[PDB]
Amino acid sequence: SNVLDGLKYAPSHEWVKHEGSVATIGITDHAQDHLGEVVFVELPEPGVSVTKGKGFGAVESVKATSDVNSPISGEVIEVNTGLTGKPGLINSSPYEDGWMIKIKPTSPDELESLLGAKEYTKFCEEEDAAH
Amino acid sequence: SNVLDGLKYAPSHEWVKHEGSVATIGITDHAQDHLGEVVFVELPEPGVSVTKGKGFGAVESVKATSDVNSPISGEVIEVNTGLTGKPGLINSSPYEDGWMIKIKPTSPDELESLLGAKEYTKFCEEEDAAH
Repeated sequence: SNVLDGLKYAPSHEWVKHEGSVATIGITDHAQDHLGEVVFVELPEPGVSVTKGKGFGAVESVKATSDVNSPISGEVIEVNTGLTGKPGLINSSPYEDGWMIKIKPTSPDELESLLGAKEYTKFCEEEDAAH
Repeated sequence: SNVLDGLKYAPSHEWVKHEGSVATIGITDHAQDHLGEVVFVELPEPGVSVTKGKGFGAVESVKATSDVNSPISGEVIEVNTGLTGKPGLINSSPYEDGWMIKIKPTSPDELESLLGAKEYTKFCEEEDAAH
Protein backbone atom coordinates (compact mmCIF):
# COMPACT_ATOMS: atom_id res chain seq x y z
CA SER A 1 0.00 0.00 0.00
CA ASN A 2 2.73 2.74 -0.36
CA VAL A 3 1.79 4.58 -3.63
CA LEU A 4 4.28 7.02 -5.17
CA ASP A 5 3.26 10.38 -6.55
CA GLY A 6 5.08 10.63 -9.84
CA LEU A 7 4.52 7.29 -11.51
CA LYS A 8 1.87 5.98 -13.88
CA TYR A 9 -0.01 2.81 -12.94
CA ALA A 10 -1.73 -0.08 -14.66
CA PRO A 11 -4.80 -1.91 -13.17
CA SER A 12 -2.74 -5.09 -13.20
CA HIS A 13 -0.39 -3.37 -10.67
CA GLU A 14 2.68 -2.31 -12.64
CA TRP A 15 4.18 1.16 -12.44
CA VAL A 16 5.95 3.21 -15.12
CA LYS A 17 8.51 5.96 -14.43
CA HIS A 18 9.01 7.96 -17.61
CA GLU A 19 12.21 10.09 -17.52
CA GLY A 20 12.88 11.61 -20.98
CA SER A 21 13.05 8.95 -23.70
CA VAL A 22 13.21 5.88 -21.46
CA ALA A 23 10.60 4.37 -19.21
CA THR A 24 11.36 2.03 -16.27
CA ILE A 25 8.76 -0.60 -15.35
CA GLY A 26 8.26 -2.66 -12.13
CA ILE A 27 5.34 -3.97 -9.99
CA THR A 28 3.82 -1.96 -7.11
CA ASP A 29 4.03 -2.28 -3.36
CA HIS A 30 0.40 -3.50 -3.38
CA ALA A 31 1.36 -6.21 -5.86
CA GLN A 32 4.36 -7.58 -3.87
CA ASP A 33 2.44 -7.46 -0.60
CA HIS A 34 -0.36 -9.60 -2.03
CA LEU A 35 1.96 -12.11 -3.80
CA GLY A 36 3.98 -12.79 -0.69
CA GLU A 37 7.67 -13.70 -0.80
CA VAL A 38 9.07 -13.45 -4.33
CA VAL A 39 11.44 -16.31 -5.04
CA PHE A 40 12.10 -16.02 -8.83
CA VAL A 41 11.64 -13.53 -11.74
CA GLU A 42 11.67 -14.21 -15.50
CA LEU A 43 12.65 -11.21 -17.70
CA PRO A 44 12.85 -10.57 -21.51
CA GLU A 45 15.98 -10.20 -23.56
CA PRO A 46 17.45 -6.80 -24.62
CA GLY A 47 16.26 -5.69 -28.07
CA VAL A 48 12.83 -7.35 -27.65
CA SER A 49 9.60 -5.41 -28.21
CA VAL A 50 6.90 -5.42 -25.55
CA THR A 51 3.22 -4.39 -26.25
CA LYS A 52 0.79 -2.57 -23.99
CA GLY A 53 -1.28 -5.14 -22.06
CA LYS A 54 0.70 -8.21 -23.24
CA GLY A 55 2.96 -10.17 -20.90
CA PHE A 56 6.69 -9.65 -20.95
CA GLY A 57 7.81 -11.73 -17.95
CA ALA A 58 6.72 -13.37 -14.71
CA VAL A 59 7.16 -13.07 -10.96
CA GLU A 60 6.98 -16.27 -8.87
CA SER A 61 6.13 -16.24 -5.21
CA VAL A 62 6.13 -19.20 -2.78
CA LYS A 63 2.53 -20.02 -3.75
CA ALA A 64 2.04 -18.81 -7.36
CA THR A 65 3.17 -17.56 -10.79
CA SER A 66 2.01 -14.09 -11.80
CA ASP A 67 2.62 -12.98 -15.43
CA VAL A 68 3.39 -9.29 -15.73
CA ASN A 69 1.92 -7.26 -18.56
CA SER A 70 3.74 -4.33 -20.15
CA PRO A 71 1.83 -1.07 -19.27
CA ILE A 72 3.05 0.55 -22.55
CA SER A 73 4.69 -0.57 -25.88
CA GLY A 74 8.43 -0.26 -26.60
CA GLU A 75 11.81 -1.92 -27.12
CA VAL A 76 13.65 -3.36 -24.09
CA ILE A 77 17.05 -1.74 -23.81
CA GLU A 78 18.06 -2.70 -20.23
CA VAL A 79 16.95 -5.61 -17.97
CA ASN A 80 17.56 -5.74 -14.18
CA THR A 81 20.00 -8.67 -14.07
CA GLY A 82 20.37 -8.18 -10.25
CA LEU A 83 16.86 -9.63 -9.73
CA THR A 84 17.80 -13.12 -10.91
CA GLY A 85 20.06 -13.59 -7.94
CA LYS A 86 18.07 -11.36 -5.61
CA PRO A 87 14.29 -11.80 -6.48
CA GLY A 88 13.48 -10.49 -2.96
CA LEU A 89 14.28 -6.89 -4.06
CA ILE A 90 10.73 -6.89 -5.46
CA ASN A 91 9.41 -7.31 -1.88
CA SER A 92 11.89 -4.92 -0.29
CA SER A 93 12.22 -2.20 -2.92
CA PRO A 94 9.38 -2.43 -5.57
CA TYR A 95 9.88 1.14 -6.80
CA GLU A 96 13.67 1.47 -6.62
CA ASP A 97 15.89 -1.62 -6.56
CA GLY A 98 13.13 -3.96 -7.76
CA TRP A 99 12.77 -2.28 -11.20
CA MET A 100 12.44 -4.94 -13.88
CA ILE A 101 13.03 -3.49 -17.39
CA LYS A 102 13.82 -0.18 -19.15
CA ILE A 103 12.16 0.56 -22.42
CA LYS A 104 12.27 3.02 -25.32
CA PRO A 105 8.52 3.94 -25.57
CA THR A 106 7.29 3.52 -29.15
CA SER A 107 3.82 5.07 -28.65
CA PRO A 108 4.35 7.49 -25.73
CA ASP A 109 0.79 8.80 -25.52
CA GLU A 110 -0.35 5.35 -24.23
CA LEU A 111 0.82 6.98 -21.00
CA GLU A 112 -2.40 9.07 -21.20
CA SER A 113 -4.50 5.99 -20.48
CA LEU A 114 -2.71 5.05 -17.26
CA LEU A 115 -3.94 5.78 -13.80
CA GLY A 116 -2.21 8.37 -11.66
CA ALA A 117 -1.49 7.76 -7.95
CA LYS A 118 -4.91 8.82 -6.49
CA GLU A 119 -6.76 6.82 -9.16
CA TYR A 120 -4.57 3.79 -8.46
CA THR A 121 -5.17 4.13 -4.69
CA LYS A 122 -8.97 4.24 -5.17
CA PHE A 123 -8.72 1.29 -7.57
CA CYS A 124 -6.81 -0.81 -4.99
CA GLU A 125 -9.36 0.14 -2.31
CA GLU A 126 -12.23 -1.03 -4.55
CA GLU A 127 -10.44 -4.20 -5.45
CA ASP A 128 -9.58 -5.02 -1.82
CA ALA A 129 -13.14 -4.16 -0.67
CA ALA A 130 -14.60 -6.74 -3.09
CA HIS A 131 -13.89 -8.93 0.00
CA SER B 1 7.49 -33.69 -3.66
CA ASN B 2 7.86 -36.25 -6.48
CA VAL B 3 9.94 -35.21 -9.44
CA LEU B 4 9.83 -37.66 -12.32
CA ASP B 5 12.87 -38.68 -14.26
CA GLY B 6 12.07 -38.51 -17.97
CA LEU B 7 10.41 -35.09 -17.84
CA LYS B 8 11.67 -31.59 -18.51
CA TYR B 9 10.68 -28.72 -16.20
CA ALA B 10 10.25 -24.92 -16.44
CA PRO B 11 11.16 -22.64 -13.44
CA SER B 12 7.46 -21.64 -13.26
CA HIS B 13 6.75 -25.30 -12.29
CA GLU B 14 5.25 -26.88 -15.34
CA TRP B 15 6.56 -30.17 -16.78
CA VAL B 16 6.84 -31.40 -20.40
CA LYS B 17 6.72 -35.04 -21.57
CA HIS B 18 7.71 -35.19 -25.23
CA GLU B 19 6.47 -38.32 -27.06
CA GLY B 20 6.84 -38.43 -30.82
CA SER B 21 5.56 -35.19 -32.24
CA VAL B 22 3.29 -34.56 -29.19
CA ALA B 23 4.24 -32.85 -25.91
CA THR B 24 1.96 -33.14 -22.87
CA ILE B 25 2.07 -30.33 -20.25
CA GLY B 26 0.94 -30.08 -16.61
CA ILE B 27 1.95 -28.61 -13.23
CA THR B 28 4.45 -30.37 -10.90
CA ASP B 29 3.88 -32.08 -7.58
CA HIS B 30 5.69 -29.16 -5.89
CA ALA B 31 3.37 -26.69 -7.64
CA GLN B 32 0.11 -28.33 -6.58
CA ASP B 33 1.53 -28.83 -3.11
CA HIS B 34 2.17 -25.09 -2.67
CA LEU B 35 -1.10 -24.09 -4.26
CA GLY B 36 -3.47 -26.21 -2.16
CA GLU B 37 -6.72 -27.83 -3.37
CA VAL B 38 -7.40 -26.78 -6.93
CA VAL B 39 -11.02 -25.76 -7.36
CA PHE B 40 -11.02 -24.29 -10.92
CA VAL B 41 -8.80 -24.69 -13.99
CA GLU B 42 -8.95 -22.45 -17.09
CA LEU B 43 -7.68 -24.10 -20.30
CA PRO B 44 -7.32 -22.98 -23.98
CA GLU B 45 -9.19 -24.38 -27.00
CA PRO B 46 -7.62 -26.91 -29.52
CA GLY B 47 -6.33 -24.89 -32.54
CA VAL B 48 -4.80 -22.08 -30.51
CA SER B 49 -0.96 -21.67 -30.47
CA VAL B 50 0.95 -21.31 -27.15
CA THR B 51 4.38 -19.58 -26.89
CA LYS B 52 7.29 -20.40 -24.55
CA GLY B 53 7.03 -18.30 -21.40
CA LYS B 54 3.49 -17.02 -22.14
CA GLY B 55 0.46 -18.00 -20.03
CA PHE B 56 -2.06 -20.35 -21.61
CA GLY B 57 -4.35 -20.88 -18.65
CA ALA B 58 -4.67 -20.51 -14.95
CA VAL B 59 -5.33 -22.67 -11.92
CA GLU B 60 -7.39 -21.31 -9.06
CA SER B 61 -7.03 -22.96 -5.69
CA VAL B 62 -8.53 -22.28 -2.30
CA LYS B 63 -5.67 -19.92 -1.57
CA ALA B 64 -4.19 -18.45 -4.76
CA THR B 65 -4.66 -18.00 -8.47
CA SER B 66 -1.63 -18.97 -10.55
CA ASP B 67 -0.91 -18.35 -14.23
CA VAL B 68 0.18 -21.46 -16.12
CA ASN B 69 2.89 -20.75 -18.72
CA SER B 70 3.78 -22.96 -21.68
CA PRO B 71 7.38 -24.38 -21.35
CA ILE B 72 7.61 -24.55 -25.18
CA SER B 73 5.79 -23.17 -28.26
CA GLY B 74 3.33 -25.07 -30.45
CA GLU B 75 -0.32 -25.56 -31.39
CA VAL B 76 -2.79 -26.97 -28.88
CA ILE B 77 -4.21 -30.22 -30.29
CA GLU B 78 -6.01 -31.56 -27.14
CA VAL B 79 -7.04 -30.27 -23.68
CA ASN B 80 -8.01 -32.29 -20.62
CA THR B 81 -11.79 -31.74 -20.41
CA GLY B 82 -11.85 -34.12 -17.42
CA LEU B 83 -10.24 -31.29 -15.48
CA THR B 84 -13.37 -29.07 -15.60
CA GLY B 85 -15.47 -31.62 -13.72
CA LYS B 86 -12.68 -32.93 -11.55
CA PRO B 87 -10.14 -30.00 -10.85
CA GLY B 88 -8.69 -32.00 -7.95
CA LEU B 89 -6.92 -34.36 -10.38
CA ILE B 90 -4.09 -31.76 -10.41
CA ASN B 91 -3.55 -32.38 -6.69
CA SER B 92 -4.00 -36.13 -6.79
CA SER B 93 -2.33 -36.93 -10.10
CA PRO B 94 -0.12 -34.00 -11.27
CA TYR B 95 1.98 -36.06 -13.62
CA GLU B 96 -0.62 -38.49 -15.18
CA ASP B 97 -4.40 -37.91 -15.03
CA GLY B 98 -3.97 -34.22 -14.12
CA TRP B 99 -2.27 -33.35 -17.49
CA MET B 100 -3.71 -30.06 -18.88
CA ILE B 101 -2.88 -29.73 -22.60
CA LYS B 102 -1.13 -31.60 -25.42
CA ILE B 103 0.63 -29.56 -28.14
CA LYS B 104 2.48 -30.17 -31.42
CA PRO B 105 5.98 -28.59 -30.83
CA THR B 106 6.91 -25.73 -33.06
CA SER B 107 10.60 -25.54 -32.07
CA PRO B 108 11.70 -28.84 -30.41
CA ASP B 109 15.07 -27.34 -29.43
CA GLU B 110 13.41 -25.09 -26.81
CA LEU B 111 13.40 -28.29 -24.83
CA GLU B 112 17.17 -27.84 -24.43
CA SER B 113 16.67 -24.72 -22.22
CA LEU B 114 14.44 -26.58 -19.73
CA LEU B 115 15.55 -27.99 -16.45
CA GLY B 116 16.23 -31.70 -16.11
CA ALA B 117 14.84 -33.54 -13.02
CA LYS B 118 18.01 -33.19 -10.85
CA GLU B 119 18.32 -29.44 -11.51
CA TYR B 120 14.66 -28.92 -10.89
CA THR B 121 14.87 -30.75 -7.53
CA LYS B 122 17.69 -28.41 -6.50
CA PHE B 123 15.87 -25.29 -7.81
CA CYS B 124 12.88 -26.16 -5.63
CA GLU B 125 15.21 -26.38 -2.60
CA GLU B 126 16.61 -22.88 -3.05
CA GLU B 127 13.04 -21.62 -3.39
CA ASP B 128 11.80 -23.25 -0.24
CA ALA B 129 14.82 -22.34 1.89
CA ALA B 130 14.68 -19.36 4.26
CA HIS B 131 16.26 -16.38 2.64
